[PDB]
Amino acid sequence: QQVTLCEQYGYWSGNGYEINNNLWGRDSATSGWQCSYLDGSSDSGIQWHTTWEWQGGQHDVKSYVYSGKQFPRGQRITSINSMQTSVSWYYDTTNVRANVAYDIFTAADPNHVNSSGDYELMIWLAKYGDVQPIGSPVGTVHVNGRNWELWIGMNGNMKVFSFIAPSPLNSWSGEVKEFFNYLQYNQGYPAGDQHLIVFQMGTEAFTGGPATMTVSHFSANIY
Ligand SMILES: OC[C@H]1O[C@@H](OC[C@H]2O[C@@H](O)[C@@H](O)[C@@H](O)[C@@H]2O)[C@@H](O)[C@@H](O)[C@@H]1O
Repeated sequence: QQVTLCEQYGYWSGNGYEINNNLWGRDSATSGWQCSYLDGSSDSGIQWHTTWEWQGGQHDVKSYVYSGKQFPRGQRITSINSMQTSVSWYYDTTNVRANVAYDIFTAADPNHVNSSGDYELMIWLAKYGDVQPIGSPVGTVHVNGRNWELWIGMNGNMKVFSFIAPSPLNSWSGEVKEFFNYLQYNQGYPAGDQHLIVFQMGTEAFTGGPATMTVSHFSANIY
């Protein structure tokens, strides 16, 4: 690929996008490895893939390698008109324990560290193996023209909302404001007090492989 990132927290930046070989939970594994590969980038989005094998620590995420959209700090969720995103992705195998998910952090502190937030909003486009979101399911919700199983729970002091697609969504053009709006008016999410911290798409890897997730296209448009 045009660039290869194998070390933990390996990093690429370009065209207002970034990729992080974010192997944050790798110490939970008895064995394994993972790289992220930039296939191409332009202002209109990027193309990348990641290959990994992880064994051991069955219930612990080893990594969340991601492509992130860059944006200025200090954007209040209620000031954002649109958080549109498009992604096309596919795994080269069914038999992994992993998901494919957008990860979004918000915090009242606009300078919050990018590794967490006051709140976390996940959109799980797919779920492989028996992997489960944070918390417990609260029912099926209609957001952005689709149905999702909404899970809610706490990761430490961070409240986590995970919207789970009922079947894998290998290609998706979404309006992430819809999910924030849903949460603001149905789950008491204080959107007017929160700032966008990160906006990422990637895969949480638990166990399995060697497996490859290919992102044919990833773009986001925040305005
Ligand atoms: O500081 C090293 C890198 O931190 C990374 O964030 C870590 C954070 O990742 C989330 O996905 C979540 O699963 C947390 O459990 C975990 O701590 C990363 O974003 C980079 O910005 C840093 O290079």
